[PDB]
Amino acid sequence: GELVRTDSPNFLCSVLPTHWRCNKTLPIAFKVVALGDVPDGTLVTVMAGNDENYSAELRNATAAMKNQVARFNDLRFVGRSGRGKSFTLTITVFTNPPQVATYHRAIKITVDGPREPR
DNA sequence: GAACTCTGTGGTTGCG
DNA sequence: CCGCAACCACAGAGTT
Repeated sequence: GELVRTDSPNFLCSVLPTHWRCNKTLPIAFKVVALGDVPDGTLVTVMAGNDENYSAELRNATAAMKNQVARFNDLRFVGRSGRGKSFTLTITVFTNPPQVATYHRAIKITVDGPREPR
């Protein structure tokens, strides 16, 4: 599906909603794509940091690279990012040595998530 | 049946 | 004083 470029010329990840509700399933399945070669089985995790929150509590943030793609099963953000602020996520691919791909200011996570005006 | 899970609406409220 | 954008609670309807 939709893909965005990361900090690294070797990895591309799915595009994430601009604003999403904590502990709620994502509208798409987050995936990480490897252009170079990554042997199957290789682990990939994702961390979501912020100026305020340092590494938001996540759910299901670890996947294994199957045929150049690490399909995350129902990844979820439990920690909030702070009024008006977003999460930058770090993609770490555990090959030797570990490679890293950062997806700057990707998604804001609030208790309500996007809501109809009042 | 109890105990979750999910998603929307209502009550509040600092900070512009 | 107004409102947005957040937080907190919890109701209703499904699930496990």
